[PDB]
Amino acid sequence: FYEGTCVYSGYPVPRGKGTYFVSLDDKSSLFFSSKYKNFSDKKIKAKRVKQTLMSKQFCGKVESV
Amino acid sequence: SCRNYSAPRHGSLAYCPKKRAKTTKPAIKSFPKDDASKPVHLTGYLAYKVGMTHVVRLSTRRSKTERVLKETQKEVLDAVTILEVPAMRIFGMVGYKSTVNGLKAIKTVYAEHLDEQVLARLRKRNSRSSKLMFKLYPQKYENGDIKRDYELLKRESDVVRVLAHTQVSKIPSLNLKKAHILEIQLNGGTIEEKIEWAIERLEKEIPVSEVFSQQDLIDVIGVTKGKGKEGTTKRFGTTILQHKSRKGKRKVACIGAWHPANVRRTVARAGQLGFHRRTAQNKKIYMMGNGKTPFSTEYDLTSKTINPMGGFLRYGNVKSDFIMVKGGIQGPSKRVLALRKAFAPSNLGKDNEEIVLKFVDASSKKGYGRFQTTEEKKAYFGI
Amino acid sequence: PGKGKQPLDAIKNRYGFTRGIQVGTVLACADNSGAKMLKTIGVKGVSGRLNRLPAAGPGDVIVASVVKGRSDMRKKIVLAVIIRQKQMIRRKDGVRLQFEESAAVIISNKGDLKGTQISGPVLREVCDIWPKISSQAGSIY
RNA sequence: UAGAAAGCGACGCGGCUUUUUGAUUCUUCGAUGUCGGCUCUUCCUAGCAUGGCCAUGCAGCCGUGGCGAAGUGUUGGAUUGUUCACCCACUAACAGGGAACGUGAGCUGGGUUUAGACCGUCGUGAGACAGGUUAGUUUUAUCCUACUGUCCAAACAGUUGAAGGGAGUGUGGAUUAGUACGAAAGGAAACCCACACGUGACCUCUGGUGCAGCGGGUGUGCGGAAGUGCAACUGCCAUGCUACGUCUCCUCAAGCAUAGCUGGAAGCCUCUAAGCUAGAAAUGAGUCCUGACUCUGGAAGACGGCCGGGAAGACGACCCGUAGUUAA
RNA sequence: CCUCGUCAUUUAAAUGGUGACGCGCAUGAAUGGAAUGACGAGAUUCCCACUGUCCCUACAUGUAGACUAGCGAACCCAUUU
RNA sequence: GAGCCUCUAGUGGAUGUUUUACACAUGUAAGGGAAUUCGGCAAAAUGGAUGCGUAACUUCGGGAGAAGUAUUGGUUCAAUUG
RNA sequence: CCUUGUUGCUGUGAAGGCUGGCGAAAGCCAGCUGGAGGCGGCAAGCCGUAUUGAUCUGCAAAUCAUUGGCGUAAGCAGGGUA
Repeated sequence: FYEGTCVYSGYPVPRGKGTYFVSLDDKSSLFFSSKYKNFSDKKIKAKRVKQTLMSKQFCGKVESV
Repeated sequence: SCRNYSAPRHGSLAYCPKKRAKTTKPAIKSFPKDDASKPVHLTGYLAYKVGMTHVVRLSTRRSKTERVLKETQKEVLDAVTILEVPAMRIFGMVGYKSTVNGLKAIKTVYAEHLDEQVLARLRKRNSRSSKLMFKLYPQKYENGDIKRDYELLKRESDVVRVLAHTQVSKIPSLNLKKAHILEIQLNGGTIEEKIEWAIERLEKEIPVSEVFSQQDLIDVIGVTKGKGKEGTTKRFGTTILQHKSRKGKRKVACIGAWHPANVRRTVARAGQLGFHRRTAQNKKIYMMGNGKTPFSTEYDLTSKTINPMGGFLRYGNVKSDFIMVKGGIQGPSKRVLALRKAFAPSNLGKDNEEIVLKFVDASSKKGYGRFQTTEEKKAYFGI
Repeated sequence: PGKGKQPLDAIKNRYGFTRGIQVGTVLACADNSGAKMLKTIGVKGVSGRLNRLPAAGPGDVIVASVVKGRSDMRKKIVLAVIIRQKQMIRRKDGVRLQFEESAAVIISNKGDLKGTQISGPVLREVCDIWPKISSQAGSIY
């Protein structure tokens, strides 16, 4: 069982962990931890954070769609 | 003059004086009422605290008067504690007699062969002994002293209890070579039946499945975590004083009036906190199982043991039988606890409901645990 | 129970969430009635203990005064329902939520809404105990 | 609305209290720190809410007058140095008091009441004014006793229970039900579920903290790079600790006020004179914490130090290990 | 003095602040009277920003403190508590 | 000739123990933001240089850095003080 | 009263002067030069507002920390003399 997939990191989230953040734009979004939520606020682009699943796919280190 | 505004007291006087417990192992001091109408059964056991995890269960509990047509079912997430319970071994019995001064012990009778683990409790320092402990007692079997002893117990007794020890050698993480010994009461039938039932079982092993089953309510007796000497702010919960005060803010400001000219026992003072005996009533058994047989739910079709990835932090892996119970339990990992059948049955609706599990969490307790098995980790990373 | 000025006739069950909004808090108004900012002066249902400030969560009814809005409406006392909150909440299923900004919506003594449209997202649990809010909210979470 | 007495009760008369202010000067002038607030505990009842009842000008809803009862509650603010007062908001309700006008080697120092200075009124003046205004040093426990924990009196293993402590309180929703009751308008009465305050524990989750660990930059040192000092800044974060997190909290017995049963005095009557029944958040026990004097058992050796650890810790004490799933 | 004077404005709420009014216990003209600028570690009221002052406290650092070696006092004292 | 870092020249002892509570010097904090208190006391916030833009009143000198806003590192070039 | 010692870095930009424009005149407007003041921000220094902080058997019969006021001048100081 999973809670979902983290918006910023790309990481799958275990049941009973993480949090949803809801913006006034009306969108609901899931984050793995406080670490990656804060990186969003500070406008760090995910592709530069080299341990993320997003970054690894973009570089072609991991096979993706 | 009367104080300006009303407020409640700080802390409960039901637990004063709050002194330190004498030793770490508790005796069950009170047992539920006997009933001659039922078969002979045991009333308690010993267990070791492993650690905590969480589960998801299905529920359908709602007000009987709620007008909603549909049989609504809902997921609930709950925290649980795991206890390890290897089989205890029976090694003797005691009879008691009722007097104007309460119960008094008449005689104690021991098995012919006793184990190294139990003899080790009788000496103080383990590695320095001549081991001439019980070596002359076996003659009493030849002499018929045992047969005279049983006669006296059977003739003159009101209450009968067995002596049992735990097999510490099965739990290596304890670093312990002396067994723990507990006296457990027998309820049901007559004195004669109780004595015969006991005699049949000296030297043998009783599994936990004799005493308890799933969904049962039980009482847990233990000693809490220790916290050393502490001030009034933490020991009794009193408020911190004004920020600009000299001579300290973390204290009770006024400790009495002029008369009486002494301090009352009801005022808060600094001292020992933690390491006290406490009993938790009516906790419910969610599951019973074994540390090395995998299990599954109707919904989670993975097959896994209770052990999380990397084990419980300062314990490792469960190997013997285990019980799982709702909520938190006294003391740190590795402490001994006493389990008892509930003293009286509960009327509350939250207690008497069924339990149906759909998921149990097995992720790592060190750091953020993000996989349920080694197969998932090997699949997420390469190769 | 209905006592004093501005009594409430339509009592409902509380949920036990954390209480992010307390006396002194200024918060936005989400409806189209013409108020813009509300200043919290009291909470319904609070019996109080020494030294503690009264506090509320989603679903609770607050007493407030109108500190920004149209001229006819300012410096008057009004009732409102809390629809979202910036402090974190835990559902009984174990899910946790957090919104970007807190807000409330104005009601009558009988529990009827003052306006006709509500800006932005609203918490699901509120729509379970205040059914009229479901009709005119932006999105439900 | 009839009518002394549901509720009131003129004109008069008898008491109790020490929480108001007087009256008096018995104790202290080789010194008993003086108003209010903050903090914290206990007691009283002349009962505001919460429980059981009786009367009614008690239909129902809301009330009003009385009885046994002190277990649990009695809040957040604006002006003011205030106690007091007066308003706003909530509430089941926001009763009234005592303990050297409780509480300064517990704090604070706004008021009053030393020495500087302004104003008004009084005085020829020096100066006065329970008239107004502004600035104005808060010392010392290391003694005895109390109180809170700690060891010894009490070899080791298993227990017993004398006596002392004590804990759960309240609100709402649904259902009975738009029912009984009332011309109508209005409008009640268990069980179950949600919550708040209080109590005792616990870290699986979520916040917080950053001692161990990994990274980044600014100024200047070790010839450069690499490894790095000093001034200090900064992103993440194990274990642990913690609440803004999670779990927790009823059952008997004897009986108050009352309302009843049988029943004489007193052939009738009658709750009482003997005897019996129902009876309160109150009382006494159990479940819960502390643990006096005891009781049962093993064996010619036992136990303490020294050495090494912690789940325990101010120091003692407690839990453990020493040729082994021992340590490195 | 009466007095927390009356009316307006500032607040949810004003023994406060500012604006008006005046038979002013007992204002007032070098015992100096009245209206401003620039400048006060001078007295007073309000708004914006900001925050452990507070709700309601939690965790961590250095130095003392506890225990130990060497050195080593005083206040006070009818004392049986 | 500020603070911070280095060259010349000069410098140091009541012993061991990881060490509770309460202190004294300091750090950080979810949501709220003076509700605290006689009183924002203490703390936080603002901060240098360059440019844009600056009110009432005034003895016409001032107010005035009013207020309010934007920019700022390394590298490689043009142009010569912009 | 007599004889002496002690002013470093920066901001603002008075009087006087030179160019260019406008004007019939008188004298108005720009840009630059010049460097006044018991004038602003600081350093060395001199002082003593707050924390009613530390200390109160003190380091000290008036000291220490942070925070403050002035600092091109009715400023601070040695010796001789009254």
